[PDB]
Amino acid sequence: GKSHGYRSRTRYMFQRDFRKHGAVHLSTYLKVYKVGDIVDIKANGSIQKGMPHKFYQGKTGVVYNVTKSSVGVIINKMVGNRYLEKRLNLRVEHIKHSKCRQEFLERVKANAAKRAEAKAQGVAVQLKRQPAQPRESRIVSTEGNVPQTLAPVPYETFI
Amino acid sequence: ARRPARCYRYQKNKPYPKSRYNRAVPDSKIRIYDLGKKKATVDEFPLCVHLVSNELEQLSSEALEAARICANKYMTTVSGRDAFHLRVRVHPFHVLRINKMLSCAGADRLQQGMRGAWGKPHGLAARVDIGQIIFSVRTKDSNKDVVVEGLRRARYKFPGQQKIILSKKWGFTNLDRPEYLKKREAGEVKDDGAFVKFLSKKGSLENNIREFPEYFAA
Amino acid sequence: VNVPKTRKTYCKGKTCRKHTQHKVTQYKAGKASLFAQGKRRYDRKQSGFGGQTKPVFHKKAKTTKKVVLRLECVKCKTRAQLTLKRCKHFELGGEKKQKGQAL
Amino acid sequence: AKSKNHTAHNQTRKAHRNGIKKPKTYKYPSLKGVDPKFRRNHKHALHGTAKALAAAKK
RNA sequence: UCCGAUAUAGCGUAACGGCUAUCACAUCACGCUUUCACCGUGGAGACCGGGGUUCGACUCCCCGUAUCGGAGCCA
RNA sequence: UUCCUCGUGGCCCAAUGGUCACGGCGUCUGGCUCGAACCAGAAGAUUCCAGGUUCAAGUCCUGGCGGGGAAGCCA
RNA sequence: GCUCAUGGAGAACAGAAAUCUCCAGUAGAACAAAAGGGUAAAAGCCCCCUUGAUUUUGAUUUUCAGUGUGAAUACAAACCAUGAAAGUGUGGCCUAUCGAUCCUUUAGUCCCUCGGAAUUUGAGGCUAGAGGUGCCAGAAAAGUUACCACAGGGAUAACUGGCUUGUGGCAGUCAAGCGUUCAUAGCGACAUUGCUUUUUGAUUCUUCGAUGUCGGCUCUUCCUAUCAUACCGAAGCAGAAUUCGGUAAGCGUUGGAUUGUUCACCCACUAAUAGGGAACGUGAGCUGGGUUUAGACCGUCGUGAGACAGGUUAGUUUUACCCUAC
RNA sequence: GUCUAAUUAAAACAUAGCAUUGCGAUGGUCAGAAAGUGAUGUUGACGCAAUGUGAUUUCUGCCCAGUGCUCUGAAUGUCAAAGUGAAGAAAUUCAACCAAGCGCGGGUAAACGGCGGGAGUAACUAUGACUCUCUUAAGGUAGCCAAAUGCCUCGUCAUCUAA
RNA sequence: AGCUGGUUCCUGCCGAAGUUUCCCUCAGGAUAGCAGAAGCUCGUAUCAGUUUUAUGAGGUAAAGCGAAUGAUUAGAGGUUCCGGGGUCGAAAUGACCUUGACCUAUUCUCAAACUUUAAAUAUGUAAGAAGUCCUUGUUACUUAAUUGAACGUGGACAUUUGAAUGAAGAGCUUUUAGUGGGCCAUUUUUGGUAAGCAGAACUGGCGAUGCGGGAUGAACCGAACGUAGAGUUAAGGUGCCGGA
RNA sequence: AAACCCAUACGCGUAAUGAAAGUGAACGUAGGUUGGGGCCUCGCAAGAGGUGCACAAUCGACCGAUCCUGAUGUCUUCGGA
RNA sequence: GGUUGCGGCCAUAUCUACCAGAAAGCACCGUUUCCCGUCCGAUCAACUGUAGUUAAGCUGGUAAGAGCCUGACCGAGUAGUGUAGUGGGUGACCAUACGCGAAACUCAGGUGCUGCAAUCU
Ligand SMILES: [Mg+2]
Ligand SMILES: [Mg+2]
Ligand SMILES: [Mg+2]
Ligand SMILES: [Mg+2]
Ligand SMILES: [Mg+2]
Ligand SMILES: [Mg+2]
Ligand SMILES: [Mg+2]
Ligand SMILES: [Mg+2]
Ligand SMILES: [Mg+2]
Ligand SMILES: [Mg+2]
Ligand SMILES: [Mg+2]
Ligand SMILES: [Mg+2]
Ligand SMILES: [Mg+2]
Ligand SMILES: [Mg+2]
Ligand SMILES: [Mg+2]
Ligand SMILES: [Mg+2]
Ligand SMILES: [Mg+2]
Ligand SMILES: [Mg+2]
Ligand SMILES: [Mg+2]
Ligand SMILES: [Mg+2]
Ligand SMILES: [Mg+2]
Ligand SMILES: [Mg+2]
Ligand SMILES: [Mg+2]
Ligand SMILES: [Mg+2]
Ligand SMILES: [Mg+2]
Ligand SMILES: [Mg+2]
Ligand SMILES: [Mg+2]
Ligand SMILES: [Mg+2]
Ligand SMILES: [Mg+2]
Ligand SMILES: [Mg+2]
Ligand SMILES: [Mg+2]
Ligand SMILES: [Mg+2]
Ligand SMILES: [Mg+2]
Ligand SMILES: [Mg+2]
Ligand SMILES: [Mg+2]
Ligand SMILES: [Mg+2]
Ligand SMILES: [Mg+2]
Ligand SMILES: [Mg+2]
Ligand SMILES: [Mg+2]
Ligand SMILES: [Mg+2]
Ligand SMILES: [Mg+2]
Ligand SMILES: [Mg+2]
Ligand SMILES: [Mg+2]
Ligand SMILES: [Mg+2]
Ligand SMILES: [Mg+2]
Ligand SMILES: [Mg+2]
Ligand SMILES: [Mg+2]
Ligand SMILES: [Mg+2]
Ligand SMILES: [Mg+2]
Ligand SMILES: [Zn+2]
Repeated sequence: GKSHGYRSRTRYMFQRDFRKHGAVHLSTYLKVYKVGDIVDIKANGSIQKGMPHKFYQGKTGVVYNVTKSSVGVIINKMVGNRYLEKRLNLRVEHIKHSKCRQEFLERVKANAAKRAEAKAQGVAVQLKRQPAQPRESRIVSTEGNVPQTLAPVPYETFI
Repeated sequence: ARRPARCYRYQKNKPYPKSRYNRAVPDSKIRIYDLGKKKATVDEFPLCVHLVSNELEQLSSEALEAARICANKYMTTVSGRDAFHLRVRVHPFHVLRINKMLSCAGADRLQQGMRGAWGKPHGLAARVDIGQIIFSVRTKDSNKDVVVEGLRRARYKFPGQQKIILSKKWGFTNLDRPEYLKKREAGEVKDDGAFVKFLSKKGSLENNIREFPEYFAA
Repeated sequence: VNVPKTRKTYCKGKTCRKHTQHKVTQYKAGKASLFAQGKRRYDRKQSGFGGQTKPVFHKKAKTTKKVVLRLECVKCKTRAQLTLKRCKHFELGGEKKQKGQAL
Repeated sequence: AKSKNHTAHNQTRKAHRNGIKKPKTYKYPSLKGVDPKFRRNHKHALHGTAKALAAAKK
């Protein structure tokens, strides 16, 4: 017979870790989640209450509700030819802030600082990021760095 | 009643070993893996000759037994019962299956065809890679031409391509000849029953002096 | 299984609306009434020729029945109903389980 | 007479013909599933705020 | 589901609300016969399970289990 | 090959998951009279093999072996 | 509150295992069951108190059509338990353990209706459950047909043919040994490489608006993996006879008893009585003994009608004048 | 003697003989929508009706547990409608009573049909008159057989043939 | 009749499915998907079968077993008040030796249902005006508390407004057809000796598609088609058949 | 049988919701926020501001049903703000 | 800088064996009337801070220590892998092109950092 249950194919995913079994540190419960916060989902196997379905492991969503012990997360799920929005009520042990948003907001305030700094003299900040450009010309010296000539080596067994 | 080896030559399936899900297999027709003066020390037999595979294939346990017997019987009679130490370096752990059909006239009436065709164990095989060592025999340099012939005779018992390589190491060691020699001239080396222990510059010093005192008595 | 004959649980009787002692019994269906509309209809439909006019079930597969408890509040005599999981054996008179005692 | 049981062949082509559009995001999304203890206060707070702005620019 | 019956020593069986209960068989002995069987005398052994009525339950009332017979059967 | 069933003292056969196991025949000892029959008494078991389930496995669950049985049809 | 499996060291009866003490012990144990996850001042073991396995309905996740059921999640408004308290608790540590309409039945509100108007019974309604559909989105359901029928199917069997070649058959490599001695005159184990498609299977591509199935008779051709004949080589070839091998398919390879037989087995002759293919060559070429319609008998099975690669007997073999080939 | 006219002429059917079963006429078997209606019956147990087997000869063994058929009826058995009694304001409900049938108890196989399994044992060996044990309603008797009935099977021996 | 067969003019534009769930459902239907038509609101975006930067998730390949579980070859050194044997022996918590198990450090080989570790490819999110910051207003929620939460007023920051590339117009709705037998190739992979076998995963194709090439061929290579002309080429080729 | 003319009804619709008894749609410029074509004002233009139909999202309000709360009062059990 | 209370990250913090420990603090330690709990004032509870001791716990250090952590042009750009070819090869498989890129091993180094409050020669 076939078998498609809630925790089917979760053997290694809801495994806990190597040398990180037991209880969870208190920072998970002392973290603070407001509505609109972006959170990644990673299920802890030692907290069986408030778990996500295996589909939402490694999924990033937005908080829409906050309760005593849980947090309401919105996720986008591909169902055929479209996306549907999914509302999970997840305990916070299965929840951590995404660092991408923090790294974006640091750049936001840095760009604001640059703009305010360089508006005092009008020097065309050009705040946009840019890709890694091609490398410019340069000169390579042989002072103490004379070229060392190499050659292909023959075939040996090495056993 | 034994199905030929061309039917199980190539690695077509995953490893299927004896376990608590298989639970019913025959025993290997090879049981001995060390022949000759297996109790000899490392200084007695410096030279090592390998019979290595050049093809990705399976080897039958009975083929291994036949090759072992042929090699040992040649090398004993020529050089002596204690002029070599021969080691079979691959072990048959992969179980082969047979779906047994009726060979009688009137069989389609009962056979049910490919329905319920998952087979039953009937043999074992060893899965070998390219560059993988099948046999390894160590001797003195005086007996090279005898073990080379003993392995050249064993080759006929296997399918595929097998090469005979003279190893640059000291016997069954992972060290080259001059390296082992310049480690045995000092006291880094300590013989055991058949293999050897090496001194490390790591660990407690009391133990490394309790052993290997010839290295410190400089 | 074994259930006690008494149980303190919620009563909705418009005077308690709170937890109260309830007497527990086992529910039994009740005798099927003639003059119920279905039986009247079925007897009318079975009158005459044509034979059996409705289906009659045979393909029984479940060995058990769900067990239902009637919970009578001792104060207002409001009785409630609550159903249990499936059980081949069921008991009200409880001789409790004891750990240390020997076989 | 057996037949073919299952395949996902051609399903991505089919989906991407008119497909993988994100649903969409609006301002002021639904408060559905949100805590009623929060909704009940938000009602009164919005009432008071409207009253205050009315009386302010009255 | 309805009616009726039954459950009793190791087996089976009988009984009045004034008995932890008679019986033939099974076994413990004592007896009697040349012996074997046959046979006689004392014993030790049991009221289907749970509640209720009662100066007193095998026995009456209720519930449940198992068995038998006959009747019935709209999820 | 599939399915069903059984495996028990020297032989035949039985068993509530609840004493290192009921009976009968055979054997042995003694008696009666030389032998049978008969009267008394004893001994004899790793419950087919390998695993597990339970406080407890002969029994409860899986595989193998052996004995038996049923099926093996349309062409 | 305590820490388990296990090991080690000790204590009368007491030993391998009774009870007691100590040390080590990251879980090697237990947590109802299947397996996998998870859990150590606990989710385990012992003890205390309890019924939150409660009420009201709503939302969410999984299966998914984003329907239902089932299961689960987090909240809300009550009422409770527990604990010093924080807090936990809406059944089982998590992942399975279950069920529409209609009908019946119970509980609740004691509410609505019985329509000329009332009272009391009865009945029907509202809301929540139970009685079950395991073919588990849920018909009320025994066989046979060899007297058979119809619509269809090459989506699907019984032939050939095709792919494959396990099985069958044939042939190689190697050489432990046999052969008085001697591996290879002749053989050749343990192993291994292949060919063939005259075996049987596997498969189901073609054919079900039909490609006439077994065998034999008759006739032709082809292959060679050569039985004989021609020429040779080798021998454990003195001769004779025999064995192995090569070039060779040019020429030949029989008559009979029994069997429907293919196959087989015997008699005899023979230089020899080799193997095969050609839609398992060949039915508008025959025959029709057998298989395989309908009649009938037996045995076994079946209540029966009837079934049986079980046996027996009886059972219509059509057309060429066309094209091509000859 | 008879039959599948147009694929089966037979061992199939029939037959005489044998046996069983029902019925004494307000009856048995059968017919008919019904009937002051019919066939058997212009009949009467040496008859009619219904079955089976199939001349003669010689025989027709055991089983009534099962399914059937039949026979018995005092019954703490069950058992419909009608009828009876109580309760009720009535619908109605509840009780007792309740024919046949079933069940209870007997018979019947020339009714349907059925009619064992394992061990040991005779001082050459083999076999097993004999014993033990389990078990059935009874355990396949007299006879017969590789038969039109035997898979194994081209069974084994002999005869028939050169085979 | 869920089954066979047939179903009558032209051109133009668009253009499928053989898959999901349910059904006494498996030669059929409903449902969703794929397609068409009608369009509606707008006007370069509330986009993208793509990359980059940042950030997560994973337990396959590989690898490992002198790291846990399990399998596994070989010896070496050790311990028995305590496995089985012999010898000195009365025995001894007594000795000499043999064989087993157990311990220590080593050694050879392995795992779809083992693993410390662990890719490549695929995958989630984000990269700003619905944004950031400052000030102070509402509440019956929350707080020890004008403390917070949410929603706000007012004010400041504009085209380098917050990476690249492209957008062929973006978004939205209604209705309805056919389809629900599939098949092949590369690669991953299951059963099977294997199969032009059976079954899955990703893409691309045939079906529905002609053209040049592969002599010949549904799928391979190349390339996709209005009618014509000229030129250049793909794949494949240049002895003759045959252009070179 | 055409064409022309016409009354009263009837049908759909203008009110829904509840099994039913039955009750029955404005706090407000017929609400607020966000966006919105078009129009208006200033501006050479760029753009800024005002108004903002339709449509979309969202928070509210009103009617019915359900579950509560249960005033003045009264056939003291009716009524139901 | 040491110590205590409460912690954060959770072995660079653990483990084995030794050594040392001013001051203060923690600790062992002393007693059983009361609250309280045990077979046992051993644990738990209460009282004293008095009679004593750094012996242990605790802190730190030592070890060519085991383990753990970090790094490396160590292995190895290896294995493996995305994409491509009318590439090779009877095949099994293998090379090449444009890309990504390990683990073991080897070597080297390290062996708790830190927050709030209080207290200390
Ligand atoms: Mg993980
Ligand atoms: Mg076939
Ligand atoms: Mg009637
Ligand atoms: Mg299909
Ligand atoms: Mg005796
Ligand atoms: Mg606890
Ligand atoms: Mg659901
Ligand atoms: Mg709660
Ligand atoms: Mg739970
Ligand atoms: Mg139900
Ligand atoms: Mg009802
Ligand atoms: Mg279904
Ligand atoms: Mg029929
Ligand atoms: Mg037929
Ligand atoms: Mg038939
Ligand atoms: Mg076909
Ligand atoms: Mg072959
Ligand atoms: Mg072969
Ligand atoms: Mg075919
Ligand atoms: Mg056909
Ligand atoms: Mg035709
Ligand atoms: Mg023809
Ligand atoms: Mg030849
Ligand atoms: Mg053929
Ligand atoms: Mg012909
Ligand atoms: Mg016939
Ligand atoms: Mg019969
Ligand atoms: Mg047949
Ligand atoms: Mg005829
Ligand atoms: Mg005729
Ligand atoms: Mg006859
Ligand atoms: Mg008459
Ligand atoms: Mg009556
Ligand atoms: Mg009667
Ligand atoms: Mg159905
Ligand atoms: Mg069709
Ligand atoms: Mg996996
Ligand atoms: Mg691997
Ligand atoms: Mg590794
Ligand atoms: Mg390991
Ligand atoms: Mg990413
Ligand atoms: Mg459609
Ligand atoms: Mg459809
Ligand atoms: Mg088609
Ligand atoms: Mg094409
Ligand atoms: Mg290509
Ligand atoms: Mg041209
Ligand atoms: Mg030319
Ligand atoms: Mg609005
Ligand atoms: Zn109450």
